[PDB]
Amino acid sequence: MLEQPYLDLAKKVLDEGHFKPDRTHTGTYSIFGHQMRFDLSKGFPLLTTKKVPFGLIKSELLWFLHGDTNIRFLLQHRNHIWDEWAFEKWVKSDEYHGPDMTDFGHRSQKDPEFAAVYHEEMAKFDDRVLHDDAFAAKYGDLGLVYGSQWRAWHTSKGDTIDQLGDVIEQIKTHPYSRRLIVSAWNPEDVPTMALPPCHTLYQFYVNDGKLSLQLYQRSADIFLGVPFNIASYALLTHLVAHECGLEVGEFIHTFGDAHLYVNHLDQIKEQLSRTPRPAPTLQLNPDKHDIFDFDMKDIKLLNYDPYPAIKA
Amino acid sequence: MLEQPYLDLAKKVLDEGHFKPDRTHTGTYSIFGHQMRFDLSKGFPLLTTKKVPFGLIKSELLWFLHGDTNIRFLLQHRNHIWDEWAFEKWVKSDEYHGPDMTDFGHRSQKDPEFAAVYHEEMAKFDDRVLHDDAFAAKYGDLGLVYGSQWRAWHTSKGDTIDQLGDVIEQIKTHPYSRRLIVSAWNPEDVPTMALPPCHTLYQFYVNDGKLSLQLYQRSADIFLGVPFNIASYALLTHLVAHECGLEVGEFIHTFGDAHLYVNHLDQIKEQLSRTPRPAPTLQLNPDKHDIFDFDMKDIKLLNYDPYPAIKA
Ligand SMILES: Cc1cccc2c1C(=O)N(c1ccc(C(=N)N)cc1)C2=O
Ligand SMILES: Cc1cccc2c1C(=O)N(c1ccc(C(=N)N)cc1)C2=O
Ligand SMILES: O=c1ccn([C@H]2C[C@H](O)[C@@H](COP(=O)(O)O)O2)c(=O)[nH]1
Ligand SMILES: O=c1ccn([C@H]2C[C@H](O)[C@@H](COP(=O)(O)O)O2)c(=O)[nH]1
Repeated sequence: MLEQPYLDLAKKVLDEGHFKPDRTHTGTYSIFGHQMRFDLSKGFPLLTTKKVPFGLIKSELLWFLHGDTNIRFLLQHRNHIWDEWAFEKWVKSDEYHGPDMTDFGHRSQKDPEFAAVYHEEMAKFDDRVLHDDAFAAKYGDLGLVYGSQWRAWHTSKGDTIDQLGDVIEQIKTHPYSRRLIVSAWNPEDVPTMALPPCHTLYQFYVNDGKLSLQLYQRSADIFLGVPFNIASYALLTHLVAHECGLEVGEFIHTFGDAHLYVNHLDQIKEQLSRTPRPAPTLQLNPDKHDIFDFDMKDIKLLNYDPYPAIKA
Repeated sequence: MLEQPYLDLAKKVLDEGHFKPDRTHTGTYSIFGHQMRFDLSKGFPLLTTKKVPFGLIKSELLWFLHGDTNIRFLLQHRNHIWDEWAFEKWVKSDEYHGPDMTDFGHRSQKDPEFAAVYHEEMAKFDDRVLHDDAFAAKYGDLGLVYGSQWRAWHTSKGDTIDQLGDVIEQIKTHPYSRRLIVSAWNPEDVPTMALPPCHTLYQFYVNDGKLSLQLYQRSADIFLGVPFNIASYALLTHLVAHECGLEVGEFIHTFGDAHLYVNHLDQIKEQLSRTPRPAPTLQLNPDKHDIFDFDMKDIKLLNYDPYPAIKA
């Protein structure tokens, strides 16, 4: 079925993965250079073998598509998936007068006492980002995240460049261009920045009135990250095609390193006993074609029939 | 055999390629997202089914590895493969007082009279680049080519960054890094530059004391370009491993578009009747480990047994 390459990736890393000691107190099993392919005409590749929250994917992608890098927009859509790096910055500042949150991630699972403390300081941060404009400006803005790299790339000469916007124009006038490329990898930023982008680069291609995209992803958390990643980029492919008036082709997901953490193994093993169901179908607003101006309600997911989420 | 993925790529584009009208007066057949893999422990993947000049690959790569962008170095190694873009610039200048060379490529095959004229103006250019320092400076320098992108990336702040040099240091101290990335794709340059780089990005990976590299190549001329490309990047993988004291792993060549020109079909078809022979073996200077300082004689290719070149 449509999602089978995900399951085959997971099982390959499980049976043939190379073990490597990890930055964060674990190990990983990984393979290098694996590719998955998804024929978008066959359905939307949101995994049926584990519930994946399509709401969060949708609002995060709209966020990128706005060139937005401020978490306030995500909070306004009840999306907390970028909160941590924003919190991670405010906590390391002068203004922060509360309890110490050094290595707050590590201590959250281990001590159920500190967890409820951080739950509350992160509640304080969020509400304040939502209502305090000056605060949103200082701490809500992540600076160098996908929205800036895709839509406002900073040039040596003080200027800024909308790569994806330029590429979409190129798809419409030069569909057979071999240069329909959006990169998120800036050699000037990457030595110091918070996270050198995992979704390093993507490329479009058109044949027979159908739009394909290839993503090159240097590093992938197969269990937690990849299911979101597959969905965002497939969504992005549909959105770009919709705007250019084309049909959908393939999404080709190419990896550098793709890995499982030594502590996530039972979860993925249990997921592999599950049997893919028919894929859902995506529907887009027939009246809107500028995706830089799309809203949540312009995107509908039909007939999604997933197995339970796995909390792991 | 080792080179089989090349032959399978060629045959796939031949039997399943999508036809597209081309910028230059032809068409192409292409596929999107294809990958080849080469296990470098099994031999050096210089094609045996068609002679590929390893001398030119070697000197071009040494050129990149010096951070050099001036053609004089290539000329001094009797390598003419970058001449044309250099010529293409000098011909479009004030100083050029000779016969008109507009669309000199097109007219070279068609008129055997104009061909010998250009053969001589290009002989004039070369010798002058070799001996005239001021001229070499103005016309011999291509500016934004792989040596600059790999070793002298220009930063917004007027500075310059040795990405590959930094990455090699990272391989030695952090071999399990998921960020061993060298990009050649600069969104600021790409709208205006001569050729937006075809070898867009590469990534290293280490397991079990072996070094692998993945190349993402946005666009590939299967017949003429890819055989050189496979060899340069495999060579580069051996050179980096040698410097870091590691063994060689895989070279994984991932494509965006990979294509055949509608006029190169008979050539590739004839090549497909040929049967791969055992691969050659590469030998490197056991006394040199700084590849930024390697010379032609530091690299030896053993037991290369190729079928004839194909002039096509
Ligand atoms: C599943 C998911 C979904 C949306 C956004 C993100 C993720 C995710 O895993 N990261 C993320 C990125 C980087 C790092 C990291 N610095 N090691 C960790 C997590 C995200 O930003
Ligand atoms: C086989 C080969 C070997 C070395 C260097 C080059 C090639 C090649 O094909 N090009 C090259 C690059 C760009 C273009 C182009 N502008 N459409 C044409 C040829 C090179 O620079
Ligand atoms: O979209 C994403 C973003 C991140 N990750 C995971 C992969 C890595 O485990 C981690 C990044 O760590 P480094 O590779 O940068 O070290 O985040 C994903 O799977 N998908
Ligand atoms: O190392 C290289 C460099 C170039 N090409 C070919 C592929 C394309 O036919 C052409 C570049 O043209 P565009 O894709 O930029 O349009 O050069 C290669 O095969 N290998």
